[PDB]
Amino acid sequence: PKGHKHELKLNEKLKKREEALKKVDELIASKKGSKYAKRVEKMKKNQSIGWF
Amino acid sequence: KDYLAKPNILKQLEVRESKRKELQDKLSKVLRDELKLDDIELATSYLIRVRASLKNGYPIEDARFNSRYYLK
Amino acid sequence: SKNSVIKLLSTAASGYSRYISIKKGAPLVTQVRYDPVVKRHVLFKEAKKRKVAERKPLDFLRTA
Amino acid sequence: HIWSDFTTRPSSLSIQSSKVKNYLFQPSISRRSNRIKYSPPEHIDEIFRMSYDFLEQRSSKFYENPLKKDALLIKAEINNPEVQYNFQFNNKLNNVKDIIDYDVPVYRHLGKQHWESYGQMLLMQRLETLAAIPDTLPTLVPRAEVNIKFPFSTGVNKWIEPGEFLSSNVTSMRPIFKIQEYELVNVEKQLYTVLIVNPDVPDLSNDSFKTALCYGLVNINLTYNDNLIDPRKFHSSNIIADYLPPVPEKNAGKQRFVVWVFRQPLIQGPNMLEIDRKELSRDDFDIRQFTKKYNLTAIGAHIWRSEWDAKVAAVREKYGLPPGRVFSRVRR
RNA sequence: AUUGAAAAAAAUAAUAUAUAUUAUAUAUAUUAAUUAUAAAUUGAAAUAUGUUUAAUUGA
RNA sequence: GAAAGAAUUAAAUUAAUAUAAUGGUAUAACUGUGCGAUAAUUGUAACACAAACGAGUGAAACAAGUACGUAAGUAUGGCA
RNA sequence: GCCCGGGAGUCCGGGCACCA
Ligand SMILES: [Mg+2]
Ligand SMILES: [Mg+2]
Ligand SMILES: [Mg+2]
Repeated sequence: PKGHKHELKLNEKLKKREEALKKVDELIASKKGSKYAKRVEKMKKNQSIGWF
Repeated sequence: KDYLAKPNILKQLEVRESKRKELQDKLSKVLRDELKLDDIELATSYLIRVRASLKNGYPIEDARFNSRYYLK
Repeated sequence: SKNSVIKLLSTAASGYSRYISIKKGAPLVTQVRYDPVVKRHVLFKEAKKRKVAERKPLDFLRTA
Repeated sequence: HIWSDFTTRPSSLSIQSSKVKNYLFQPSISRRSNRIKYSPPEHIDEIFRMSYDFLEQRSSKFYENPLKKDALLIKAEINNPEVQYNFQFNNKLNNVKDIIDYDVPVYRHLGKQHWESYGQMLLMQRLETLAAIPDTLPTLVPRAEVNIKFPFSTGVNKWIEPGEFLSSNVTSMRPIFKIQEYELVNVEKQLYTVLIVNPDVPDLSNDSFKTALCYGLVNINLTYNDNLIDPRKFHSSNIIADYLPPVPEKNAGKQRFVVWVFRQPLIQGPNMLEIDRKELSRDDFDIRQFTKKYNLTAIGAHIWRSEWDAKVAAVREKYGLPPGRVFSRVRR
């Protein structure tokens, strides 16, 4: 069987999505401003283990 | 959120445990070198606790006491 | 007449769009909103291109 | 020159570091380059000296019942630069006798003022917002700070901020209190009690909640400088209800653990009181009623709050408790 | 740290570095910056290098 | 006896509310300001009011993420 | 909404879809 158009273009789509995800936070930061970015960076640095 | 960040947390915990074990081993080795009597495991644990206390803000005697009390 | 509709596409390429209305002059809109496919907030950007009522870039660097 | 003298006046009123004192009287910024860079304001010396002379004179003039006397002393001292330096730039929590004596009245006053400025206010806010006061004990009037700590479990060092979320691990073993008294009270004869209550445990019969007393100390002796309530001090005779840890059931909200500190009623020596340790029902416990019975006056309080987590089962097991109930996620 | 002036340390907070814990803690050090941001032949200032004069100083 | 602070009482009200009229509003919804452009987000919405049906209205709670907030919390566009 | 005629912008007149 040949496979449906949507079924063959699935892997590629997934890959694209993944790529987007990888480069989304940065985009958001850009949209926001520098202060937001700085804050995010600070948060990342923080070093604080939670609990479950 | 918990589900997401649970595996990571677990990993971290494991790492910490490993580190602790290593420290304990080191302490044991030191003790051996010194030549002191030892129960030995317990002693090592106590030592580790004391060290931890020291690392955090505690007067040394007080820290030791605290460690002892935990065990008790 | 004044208010046109526009389609905002998720910057994460899940193909989840959302629509809003704006004035014809309105600046190039973006907004971060929840994308149910990716299940997290993402920037949504205008899909179709459209002319914008140009505003002068305000000068912070004391020119002339 | 009364502030120069140290016969009757305690030694704590001076700056213990000599260099600093010297600098003051005619600096600290450690780095040499930084020091070089620094440039103080002109004519500070002579004017400062004059000011000192003035204030010293005032103090001398001031210098001459107990509370009144204490107040007078405080008034005399406060403007001393040295004392100010000591108080401002040295830690008040883990106090060091010679730098800041809370035996000395001025220092005590300063501490009180500091507390009023921030920590006390914070505590009050936490009490009000979280509905600690009206829910457990009608009201309080701050009087003394109460800082808790959980040193034994885990092993780390941290003073708990009021109204925090503590992990079940952290609150697995008992806490340590530091009841920092002020207000010219007796030290030999005055005893204290401390009660850790949690008012929100699920009552299924009524469908409401009931208040459990998870930890209870009575007849504790305190001192202005020596106020850490460690197992060293209290002994097993003073515990009315031995420590039980927070073990919130799943989906039973956020349980508020609110530590209350009361001072005993005062009648020669230290007046004790029996409290029928066996008879007193701890599983369900009336705080107000208890207070009425023994005529306590709640001086100070602190609070934290616990939630369910994976760790609590283990804690329960350790303590040898039931497996713990589980509640529906819906507030039906 | 080297230049100036003439043993150490004991707050808060900020920053740098480390580590403790299914605890955004602690230990050590130091207290920066506080209205700034591209593009100016003639505006002004400073420094370095020459010449002159009352080894140097001023100009 | 003075200074300063915290205020409290009285008056609050037709000013203001994106917009008619009404009801509300100083405990401010009205005004100023910091941060923020995020709740003018995403699945389930019980139950009410209203209601012939088609429709409409308020909305607890569950779950996913976001903003501000020391915290309590607050935000599913606009005082109605 | 798209295409003309009088680099961008405004202001006017033609068409071309939409017309359930
Ligand atoms: Mg009106
Ligand atoms: Mg509003
Ligand atoms: Mg109906």
